[PDB]
Amino acid sequence: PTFYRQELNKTIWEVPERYQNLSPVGSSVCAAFDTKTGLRVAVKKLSRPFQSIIHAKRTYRELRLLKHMKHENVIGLLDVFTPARSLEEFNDVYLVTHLMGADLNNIVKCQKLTDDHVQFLIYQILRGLKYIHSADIIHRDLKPSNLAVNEDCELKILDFGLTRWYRAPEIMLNWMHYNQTVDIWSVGCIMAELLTGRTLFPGTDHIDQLKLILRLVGTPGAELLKKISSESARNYIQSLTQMPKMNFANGANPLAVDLLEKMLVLDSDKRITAAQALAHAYFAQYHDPDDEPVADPYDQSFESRDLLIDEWKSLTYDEVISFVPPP
Ligand SMILES: O=C(NCCN1CCOCC1)c1ccc2c(c1)C(=O)c1ccc(Nc3ccc(F)c(NC(=O)c4ccccc4)c3)cc1CC2
Ligand SMILES: CCCCCCCCO[C@@H]1O[C@H](CO)[C@@H](O)[C@H](O)[C@H]1O
Ligand SMILES: CCCCCCCCO[C@@H]1O[C@H](CO)[C@@H](O)[C@H](O)[C@H]1O
Repeated sequence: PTFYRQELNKTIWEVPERYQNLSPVGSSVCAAFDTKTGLRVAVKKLSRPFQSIIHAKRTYRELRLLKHMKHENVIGLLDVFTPARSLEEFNDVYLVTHLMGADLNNIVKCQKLTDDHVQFLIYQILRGLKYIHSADIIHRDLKPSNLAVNEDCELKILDFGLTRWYRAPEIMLNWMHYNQTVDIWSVGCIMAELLTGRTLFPGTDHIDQLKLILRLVGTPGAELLKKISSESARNYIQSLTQMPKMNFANGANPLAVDLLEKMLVLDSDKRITAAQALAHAYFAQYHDPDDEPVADPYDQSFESRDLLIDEWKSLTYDEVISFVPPP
């Protein structure tokens, strides 16, 4: 197609004519109208995609991830393009996705949602996670600003498989062997916040974050302590004034409360999974076991490769070129 060129976010964006009305939304992404499909779309121009091995692999990962994900509650690739006509001139990558029009913070505006609205919202998050997790992909930094939401409150998860208020405690402690339920922790934090209008653990800093979590969920149990090898870390922990798991309750729906108690567990092996959460009574209104799909297997064999820049770049080119838009 025919491209045109335009100054946006401090650079020259060169895009096909189909895409019009480009205007910045954030850290880079523009909102636009795809005149060809009649959809509002987000167009993301990658910064310095092939600068280094690390940038190149990250560019490739993003494209691979977005190509793979085909689910209503997960952002997916509507188009990818480049101004370049060949490999050698290939230096820019643009990704095009649905434009939802707001993130979850924009929907909450520090206000309590009704229990029914929380249901619908959390349901969709979990439905997206089941899918993501079924491909052995973990978000790791799930939060309201990564959840894109339209007027109808249909929700899509952004930026999976790559501010500490939604983070699993083990990630903050650089545990290194993360299980999928790190995202579940995040889910409970978001859920509590939808229901109260207030951040569940608004830590002032790293150590304060861990403190607020400890105070609510209580000090680590015996089984959990068994799984920590450092004597000094156990020493610290068990020398603290010992601390009960406070009552989560304290007019919320008791089913919400129960679900939250099963998400917000220090021990990640004991947290409820996305699929178990979707079957929890809290979601009786929305749960449909025959429309909570899994993903096709995802070829992640690239993650373990150490390749040269030119190969990362060529692999990316090849994916731009093979790209087939959805229905
Ligand atoms: O339309 C918005 N307008 C803001 C200005 N106002 C105008 C009108 O009034 C209200 C809004 C708006 C405001 C906020 C948001 C979106 C849109 C949104 O749809 C939206 C859509 C996409 C997006 N990010 C995005 C875009 C393209 C991508 F390729 C990615 N990449 C990833 O998600 C990703 C996935 C896997 C690995 C790595 C990255 C992410 C980020 C947002 C941010 C939330
Ligand atoms: C504030 C201090 C509490 C930190 C306790 C974190 C417990 C995390 O849970 C742990 O997750 C690891 C996966 O990352 C698993 O390997 C361990 O089996 C599991 O116990
Ligand atoms: C207030 C925060 C103090 C909590 C101390 C947690 C330190 C956990 O340390 C973790 O233990 C795991 C199992 O032994 C190891 O696999 C990880 O390498 C290590 O990070």
